[PDB]
Order: sequence, then structure tokens, then C-alpha cells
Amino acid sequence: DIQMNQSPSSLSASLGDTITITCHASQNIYVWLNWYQQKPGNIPKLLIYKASNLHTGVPSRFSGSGSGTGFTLTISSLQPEDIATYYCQQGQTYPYTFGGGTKLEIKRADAAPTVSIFPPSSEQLTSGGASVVCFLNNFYPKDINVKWKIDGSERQNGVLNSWTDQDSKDSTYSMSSTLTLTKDEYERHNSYTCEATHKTSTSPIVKSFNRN
Amino acid sequence: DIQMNQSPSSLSASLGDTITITCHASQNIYVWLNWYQQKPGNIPKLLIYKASNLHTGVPSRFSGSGSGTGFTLTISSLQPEDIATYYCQQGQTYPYTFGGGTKLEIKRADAAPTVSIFPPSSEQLTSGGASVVCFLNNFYPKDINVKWKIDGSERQNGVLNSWTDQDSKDSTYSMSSTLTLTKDEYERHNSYTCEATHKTSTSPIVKSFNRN
Amino acid sequence: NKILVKQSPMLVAYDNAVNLSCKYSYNLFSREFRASLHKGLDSAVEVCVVYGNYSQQLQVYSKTGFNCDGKLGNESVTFYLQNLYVNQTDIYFCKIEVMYPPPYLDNEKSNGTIIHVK
Amino acid sequence: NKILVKQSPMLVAYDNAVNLSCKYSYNLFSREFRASLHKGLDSAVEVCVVYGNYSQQLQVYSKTGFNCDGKLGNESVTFYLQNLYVNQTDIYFCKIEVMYPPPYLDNEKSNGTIIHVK
Amino acid sequence: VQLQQSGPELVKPGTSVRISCEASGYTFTSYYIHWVKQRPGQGLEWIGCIYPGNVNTNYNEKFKDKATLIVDTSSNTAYMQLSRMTSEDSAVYFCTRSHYGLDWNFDVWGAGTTVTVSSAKTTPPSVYPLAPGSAAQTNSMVTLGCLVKGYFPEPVTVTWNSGSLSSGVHTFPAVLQSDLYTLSSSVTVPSSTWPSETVTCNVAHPASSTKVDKKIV
Amino acid sequence: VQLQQSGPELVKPGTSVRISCEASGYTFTSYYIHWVKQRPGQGLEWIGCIYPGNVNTNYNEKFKDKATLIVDTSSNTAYMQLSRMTSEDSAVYFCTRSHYGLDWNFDVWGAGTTVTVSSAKTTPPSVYPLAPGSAAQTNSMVTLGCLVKGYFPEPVTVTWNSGSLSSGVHTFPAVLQSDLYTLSSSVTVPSSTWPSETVTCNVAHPASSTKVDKKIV
Ligand SMILES: *[C@@H]1O[C@H](CO)[C@@H](O)[C@H](O)[C@H]1NC(C)=O
Ligand SMILES: *[C@@H]1O[C@H](CO)[C@@H](O)[C@H](O)[C@H]1NC(C)=O
Ligand SMILES: *[C@@H]1O[C@H](CO)[C@@H](O)[C@H](O)[C@H]1NC(C)=O
Ligand SMILES: *[C@@H]1O[C@H](CO)[C@@H](O)[C@H](O)[C@H]1NC(C)=O
Ligand SMILES: *[C@@H]1O[C@H](CO)[C@@H](O)[C@H](O)[C@H]1NC(C)=O
Ligand SMILES: *[C@@H]1O[C@H](CO)[C@@H](O)[C@H](O)[C@H]1NC(C)=O
Repeated sequence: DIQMNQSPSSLSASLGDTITITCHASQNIYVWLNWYQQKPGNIPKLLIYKASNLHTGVPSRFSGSGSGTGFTLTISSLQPEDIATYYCQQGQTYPYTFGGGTKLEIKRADAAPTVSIFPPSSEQLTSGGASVVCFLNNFYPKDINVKWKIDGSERQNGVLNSWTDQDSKDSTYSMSSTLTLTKDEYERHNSYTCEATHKTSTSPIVKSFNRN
Repeated sequence: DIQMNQSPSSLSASLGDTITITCHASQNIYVWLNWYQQKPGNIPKLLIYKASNLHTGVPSRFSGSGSGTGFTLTISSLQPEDIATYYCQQGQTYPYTFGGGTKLEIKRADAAPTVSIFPPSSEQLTSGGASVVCFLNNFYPKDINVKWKIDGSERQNGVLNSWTDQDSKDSTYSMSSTLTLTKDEYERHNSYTCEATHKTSTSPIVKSFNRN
Repeated sequence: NKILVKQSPMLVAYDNAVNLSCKYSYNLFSREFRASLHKGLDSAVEVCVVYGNYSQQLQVYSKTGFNCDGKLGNESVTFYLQNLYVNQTDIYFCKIEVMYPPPYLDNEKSNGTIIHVK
Repeated sequence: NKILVKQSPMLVAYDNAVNLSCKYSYNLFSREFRASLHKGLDSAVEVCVVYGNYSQQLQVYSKTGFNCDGKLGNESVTFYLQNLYVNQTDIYFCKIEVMYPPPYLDNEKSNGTIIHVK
Repeated sequence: VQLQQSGPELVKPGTSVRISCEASGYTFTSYYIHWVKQRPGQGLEWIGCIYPGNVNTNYNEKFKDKATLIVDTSSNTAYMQLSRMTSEDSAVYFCTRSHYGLDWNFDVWGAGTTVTVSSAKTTPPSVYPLAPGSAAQTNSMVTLGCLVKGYFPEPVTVTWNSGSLSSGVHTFPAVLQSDLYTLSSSVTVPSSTWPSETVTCNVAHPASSTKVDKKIV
Repeated sequence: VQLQQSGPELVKPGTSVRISCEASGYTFTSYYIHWVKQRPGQGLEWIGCIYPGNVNTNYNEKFKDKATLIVDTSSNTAYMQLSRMTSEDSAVYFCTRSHYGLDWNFDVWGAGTTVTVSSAKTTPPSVYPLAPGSAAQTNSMVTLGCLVKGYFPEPVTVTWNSGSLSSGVHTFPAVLQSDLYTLSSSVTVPSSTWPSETVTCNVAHPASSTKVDKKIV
């Protein structure tokens, strides 16, 4: 079948920036190629159909052009609300084929992550376990390192992290880190520390708690 | 459909003469036209098929040529046996169509007609009738005039004639003339004369009979 | 049932263009329809598709790169093919389908029309 | 019964000539047959007729003015059409019939073959 | 490879007769059967053809209604139906064939079937012997004759001495007088042979199944 | 013009499940129903389409055997059968349509049906309340949380105070640890609101029909 080759596999731009994406087709699809928008964990919506034809309801900041083999999507005056991934699909020949998509990140002012540590809940310990959780919220850029320090020593065994997609509302990133130990080995140490280093600081943000 | 236009509607030639017939076609029949021979009161036989193709058994004195719209039949070294009528037919497009035919007469030495008169037969008179018959046989050319003279007067009422086709054996012509009267009016005259004038004589050939 | 289709047996393109008129066995007018022209004995390529829906202006189009134009007319549709190439000389088949009001209606494969582009 | 006929969907004439091969659903060989090529959607004109009869050399011919040549081959016949005119560009249909030994056998109307004479 | 045709038939103006033609000596289903009519004195014209096998037929538009071509693959017979006849139907109809594959011409013809469409009466002939008086229109040899008057329809046959006499015989064409037919035949013989050896002429008229013999005395 | 899709389903490696998609708000027989699969983190690809009306269908050769498109003109339902499943079948399948006459694009999409093809066990989650110690990681305001450990399969839902709390909520994506799932959710609230006003997080796991409520004390 026909091959869809989107250009920027990813792209970061600031508020109001007029970015642009590209989609090249192996062969001639004429003007039968559509563009779609699909926000994080959301359903994909038609943006541009028939090369330059906008879909009812799509703002005019969205434009599209091309014919035959070359195609391009332009979004002028970027809005945080445009944080999403954009796919190009051809509607000329069966089987229909989409592109690889292009990710977008709206660049905002650097931010420090509000760190929060949380001890194992009473109800959990009752089950023989112990999960110390650490929250690192609303920060930018999305670069952040978390080290766990059981007392003074660093620990990496039993640590699971998770990152949320860029906040479409304030354009930040969040992360959670959970250190899961057993009730047994958790009770032999006293101080549990969650440490994070971010561009926002040359000094690590430390949050810790003792068995009191 | 297609039209067949044979040329000589008739033709007389001498023994050994190399005559020729023509057949023009309204439109293009290519090489699909055949020639046929049909002697007096006989069945027609294939002579030439496919323009120049002779049929098995036809002497080589018979030839044929032409294509498209013009066609011609040639018979060299004429034989009395060739006395007949010749038709051209096309076998290219339905409906098939033949020509008008061409009559042929093999010209031979002039001949005088042997005249013969014959009174009403006894058995006929018994029926109230009376037919005097006159034969004029084996003569050439086929031009001949017969007058009936009841006594001295000429009679034309009740006279029926008939001519045979040219003798394919000795190339002559024959004719019969019958004067049909009633027993009544036949018995009131005495001399019945049958008179014929032919190129062969400046003096009429007369044949007559009396009631004795 | 089955709609009927009567089309010219041949059409010689003049100036690399022609007019493909398809005579149908159907309607005075007003239904939702999709008319179609297909080229090839194996009817691969769909040259043009003139869509109609009661009123809403006739919406003609091509996914194959043909400069197609369509004109309606009761029981007929005419495909005005322009810029035809000499190598496009082939048998073209007309197709008609109704999608509303129901039920679905289709045409009995026509005898076709050979377009000779010189 | 019904003999089968498989023919090329298209044939572009080279030097105003082409080779019309007809693939049949029949015999190793030896029967009395009449093969036929017809031009036109209304199959009017019969372009060529290659006759066979067991042995007796294949007898090809045309009543329409075509420079036709025929070559046999088991379950196939090939019509070698020469001096074709550009205005002869059309759909040609192959036809096959057996007249002996009985019974009469005929072919099911083929999909045809568009001959594009440039 | 013979092509037998039906005997002459008389048809009353309005009716329909169906003549036949049976093949014999070749493969019936390997040839077309064409019918052509020849009006007295006129040329011949193509009526229609039929192909025993797939029973396909072809007609000339000049005989679309009358002519109806039928075939009989069992008796190798080809029938021709002429419906609604008129004096324009009176002519001799011929039978012939064409090769199916190589359909180029008609090489085998039937001997024909004369068809009269007259409502006249079938009448046997009255044969009258023609004998010479007291003269000699050709010395050293005599000419005798036979008058066949008032018969219908055609034809009659005229032999001389049961066919033993064939030389010097002239049977003149029949002339139609007041709806009936009259013909005569002449026979020339050596005066040394007659009246010593008896001479008779035989007259046959199948139309009325009459056979006569008249001796010249 | 809505496009309702079936709920998530768990399929054991080898079997065949048939998801659905019912149209409502337009003429079902005036549009094609296309199916496309989107693997987690990957782009989406076209499976096949079906046209309710003449029931004609079109498939992508990459799903010829599995995919079998069925239509239900009564309930305006379009079914998609995925037979013989593997971990390569695990992805979210979308439903969408294309205009039949003007077949240019897909403007209405279903919300999707996540499909897991794992033979693991369905287990309800163990919800654990996260409360702060004797510090303050953001003075004048607190951050509370909820730990949802050891559930299968996905998904679980996490509301705060029966949906009354929606601002300052961060539910982090589930990470799969040793065949099971663990997620956490954080909620930021004014220190003037807690601990005076009570806070609870709601955890729902349809897969095992378990609904839990944990209050942070
Ligand atoms: C086809 O029809 C159009 C009707 O607008 C006409 O203008 C044009 O000349 C026609 N083209 C030809 C000659 O094929
Ligand atoms: C067809 O006509 C109906 C009548 O209003 C309209 O609702 C529908 O959108 C039309 N189809 C299109 C896609 O133009
Ligand atoms: C038909 O002709 C066009 C016009 O030049 C040409 O571009 C195209 O390649 C040809 N068809 C093919 C081989 O696709
Ligand atoms: C057709 O076939 C003949 C076989 O003898 C060959 O010589 C000739 O080149 C062919 N003509 C073409 C190219 O169509
Ligand atoms: C076909 O073959 C047979 C076998 O001898 C022969 O009698 C017949 O004439 C042939 N057909 C023709 C017309 O060549
Ligand atoms: C087709 O072309 C030939 C070759 O010039 C020409 O003679 C003929 O008239 C054309 N076809 C027609 C109109 O019969």
C-alpha cells in the first residue's frame, strides 16, 4: 500500500508560536489526505480533510496544504489547548494509511516540582507490606531525577515511577515514585528520604520522614 | 443489400470463340462472388467460386477474374455444349444476391426449316374439334414467320406457336404451330396451307393438304 | 430489483474529451444516489463518482486523478471527462446506486462504452 | 455444455498488428471446428474464421477485408491481425464451435479483448 | 452427395405448402441449407438458409413472413414453408447447401420443385396422333407427332416407344390456352422404318395419374 | 450523531471476541463503518470497513483472518470479530464512519474499547490512604493521595469526594508490576480546608465489580 511519512516525530514550541508539520506520501494520493488531532488518552478528531479543507468547528489558526506527494499542517498562534499528537492519513486508496504522528509540547516558564513524601499507611502494614510514596508535581521542564535514601544510603530496589502527560491546563508535568518494601525490612531503618534534582535548582529538593 | 449488374444480357458467338461476361457490384464484395451455369430447363452448377477459383471438374477453358467491385467470366474456345445462361452471385454479405444472367447462343451455319403439316386426327374430330399442326424443325437462325392459309385466305385466329431452346447438340431451333378450329368450320374449307419465310429462302416454304 | 443502463457502444474523444451519458431505468427525480464510472474489463479504476441527494447541488469527484464533471437529468447522468490521455482508451462502465430512501438499489452490469481517445 | 474462453483484457497494436490468442476449455486435439473473431459491442462484423477438421491444414479467412492469419494449438487459437487501422480500435470477441463429432458445441460469450490500434 | 426434392404441387391462392429437401451422401450437420426461388424466365433469388446443428436460421427480408425454415436431423430433411401464396409465389424453388465452416458457395443443388398457385382444375390430357397425308416434307424420311391438348397442371412427359426412341425428338414447350395446357412432340424417323415398324408416343400426367399410349397409323 | 462502543474486555490468548459499535443520530445505511486499531503508544492503523446497506465489506491484508466485519441494520450496530488473539491483539480498537457517496474521511469516532489478551487473574485493588506526617511540602496547603495497589485488569477510576473534587488532582498512569497494576492519585487542597473538612477518594474497578472509598485522616 501507500506509505505515510510524517516529519517532526516530536516538537516543542512556545505560546503563540506558528509551528508546522510535514507528511510525505510514497506515491501520488492527489488531494486525498486528512489530518487528525488526538490529545493524551483522548479520541482522534478530524482537523483538515481533502488537503486544505477545514472541518466545521476547527479554528482558523489551523491550516493545511499540499498535493500529490507533499503535504503540510500549520498551526499558527499556538495555544496550550493544542497539546496533542497529530496524524496524517490518506483517503485515496484502500487500504487507508495514517502517519506516525507528531507530538507537540507547549513550552512554558521553568517550574520547581512541589515534592511530597508519604509513609506506609497503617492499613497496609497490617498486610505485611510498606509503600513509601513520593509526589513531584507541577514542574517544567519534564527532566527530573529521584533518588531514595533509606537513612543515608541510596536505594533503587523496589522503586517504581510514573509520569503524567503535559498538563493541558498549565502545561506542566508531574511524577510519582513509590518505594515498596516489606513491613519487616521497613521497620529496621528510621529515616526515609525522597530526593529530586531539577534544572530549577542546583541543590536537591529533599523530603524525608522518620519513624518519629 | 448488394446489387449484381451482369453486362451482356445476351450474346451470340461462334464455335471456338473466346467470349467474355462482366458483373459489376454496387459495393465492395472483395473476392466473394461466384459464377454459375444453368442450361435450358436444367439445374445451375458452380463454375467459379472465390473470383478465380475453378470448381472441381470445370474445364480450363473457363476462367474468372476480379476483385472488389469489378468481376469477369471468360470462356475461351466455345463449344456448343456451353449453350446456357450464366449468373454471378456474391457470397460476402447476407442476403446473398445473384445477377440477371447472360444468355449465350453458339452461332452455326444457316439452315432451312424442314416444314411438316398435319391434319386433324380422326379421334379429335369425333370430339367436335379440329387441330391442324405444322412443324418447322432444325433451322438457323431462329427467325421464322408462319402464316396459315385456309384455301387462299390468311388466317390468324386460333393459332398458337411454340419455340424450343437452341439444340445443344446441333445448335438449331425448332417451332410448332397449331391452328385449332371446330369440326364445323373446318369442314367447310378444303385446302389448308402452312407457310414459312426464313432468311434461308426468298421464296416461302409452303406445305398444304386438301380434304383430298 | 435492478436498474437498467443503456450507454453508447462507442465514443471517439474530440480534443481529448468526451461526454459519457448513462441512460437509467429510474425516477422522475429526488432520492439519495451515487453514480459511478469505472474503467477496465476488470473494472479496477473508478474514474468518477457523481453524488446526489434530492437537492444539495450534485457533488462530482475523482480519486483517480480524472478531470471529471457531472450533469444530472432525471433517468440519466452525463460524465464530462476532460484531459483524457490516449492511453486511457478503454471500456468504461456506468454504475448507479440508491442509498435512500430504502431499500438499497443497484444496476445490472451494462454492455459498457469503449472510449477511443486518439 | 459450454466451452470456456479466456482472452487478454487488452492488446496494444504494434506496427498496426497484434496477436489475438484465445484460450479454450477444450480438447487435446482433433475434431471439426470453426473458430471466430467478432468485432463490436453489438458483435456485428466477423473479422476472421479459422476452420479446422482434424488434419486438413487450418483454413483461415475473412469476408470483411481483414488480413487475417490463424495458428492452432490444442485448447487455443491465435488470430494474427495485420494492417489494422487506427479506427478499428474496439472490443473483439472470440468464438468457438464444434460441428463434428457431435453434438454441436459452443462457447460462453467471453469477457472480450480491447484492441487499441494507435 | 445427392439432394432430393419434393414433386410439383398445385396450391390454391391463399393457402400454405411446405416443400422438402433431404440430404444424403455427406454430414448433414456440417452444412447450411439455402433456399432460392427462380420465377419462369427470370433469374434466381436467395430466400433463406438454415444450419442443421444449432438450428440457427437466416432469412432474406423479401420473404420474411412466407418463408419459415425448418430442419429434420433424423431424416436429413430440410423443409421450406411458404405460407399465404399468390401468383407471385409461382416459380421453381431450388435446394442447395453451403459449407458451414468455409461458407463460400452453393455446390450441390436439388433438381427443384415447380409450384403453381392457380385455382384452375386438374384435367387429364387428350392425346391426338399426328400422321402424314399424301405428301413428304422430307423425302426418304418421315416426321410423326403427338398432340397433347387440354391438360392441367404442368407437367406431362412425352416418350416415344417407351423410351426406345430418343433421337430426332422435339417436345415443344407448353402454351397455356384459356387456363389449360397444350403441347406437341415431333419424332423424325427413316421412311424405311415407318410404317413397317410401329411408332407410339407415351404421355404421362402425374397430376391426374393418367398414362396414355397413342400409336401412329 | 453518536457512536457508542463496547466496554473493555479481557481475552485469554487463543480465543475470539467480537466487539460492537452502535450508531445513533443519522442514517446508518448512508455511511461506511471503518475499524482501526491503536496499540498503546503507537499510531493507529486501518483494519477494515463495512457498508450497511448492500453489506459489502473491505479488509486490510494485515488483518485478513482475525477481522470479520458484521453489520446489524436493526439496532444500527456494527460488530467486529477478532478471532485467534495474541499479545499483538492487545490495543484499543476504535470505531468510525465514512460518508458512502462522498467517501473522503472519518469525522465521527467511537470512544474506543481497550482489549487485553492476558491470561492473568482478575484481582480487585487494595486501596491505601496517603496522609502527611509532621512536615509541609507546600505551606498553607496540603497534598493528600491514594495508593491503588495490585489490581487487574485495567482500568480503575479515581474520584475525590464523589466527584466534587476535580481541581488539583493528578492520577498517575498505572505501572504493571509482576503481572498486576499499581496506581496513585494526588489531590492538592488548601490547608485551611483540611483536616477540618474530610477528604475521600473513590476507587472503582469494573473488571471485578469492586467500589471502594478511603477517607484520609
Ligand atoms: C461535452 O458536453 C459539454 C456540455 O457542457 C459541451 O460543452 C462539450 O463541447 C462536450 N464535449 C465533447 C465535444 O465531447
Ligand atoms: C442529504 O439530505 C439531508 C436533508 O437535509 C441532509 O440531512 C443530509 O446531510 C444530506 N446529505 C449530505 C451529506 O449532504
Ligand atoms: C498514460 O499517459 C500519461 C500522460 O503522459 C502518462 O503520464 C502515464 O504514465 C501513462 N500511463 C501510465 C503508464 O501510468
Ligand atoms: C504476432 O505473432 C507472430 C508469430 O508468427 C510474430 O511473428 C509477430 O511478430 C507478432 N506480431 C505482433 C508483434 O503483434
Ligand atoms: C473433413 O475431413 C473428412 C475426412 O476425410 C473429409 O471427408 C471432409 O471433406 C473434410 N472437410 C473438408 C471440407 O475439408
Ligand atoms: C477506417 O480507416 C480506413 C483506412 O483509411 C478508411 O478507408 C475507412 O473509411 C475507415 N472506416 C470507415 C469510415 O469505413
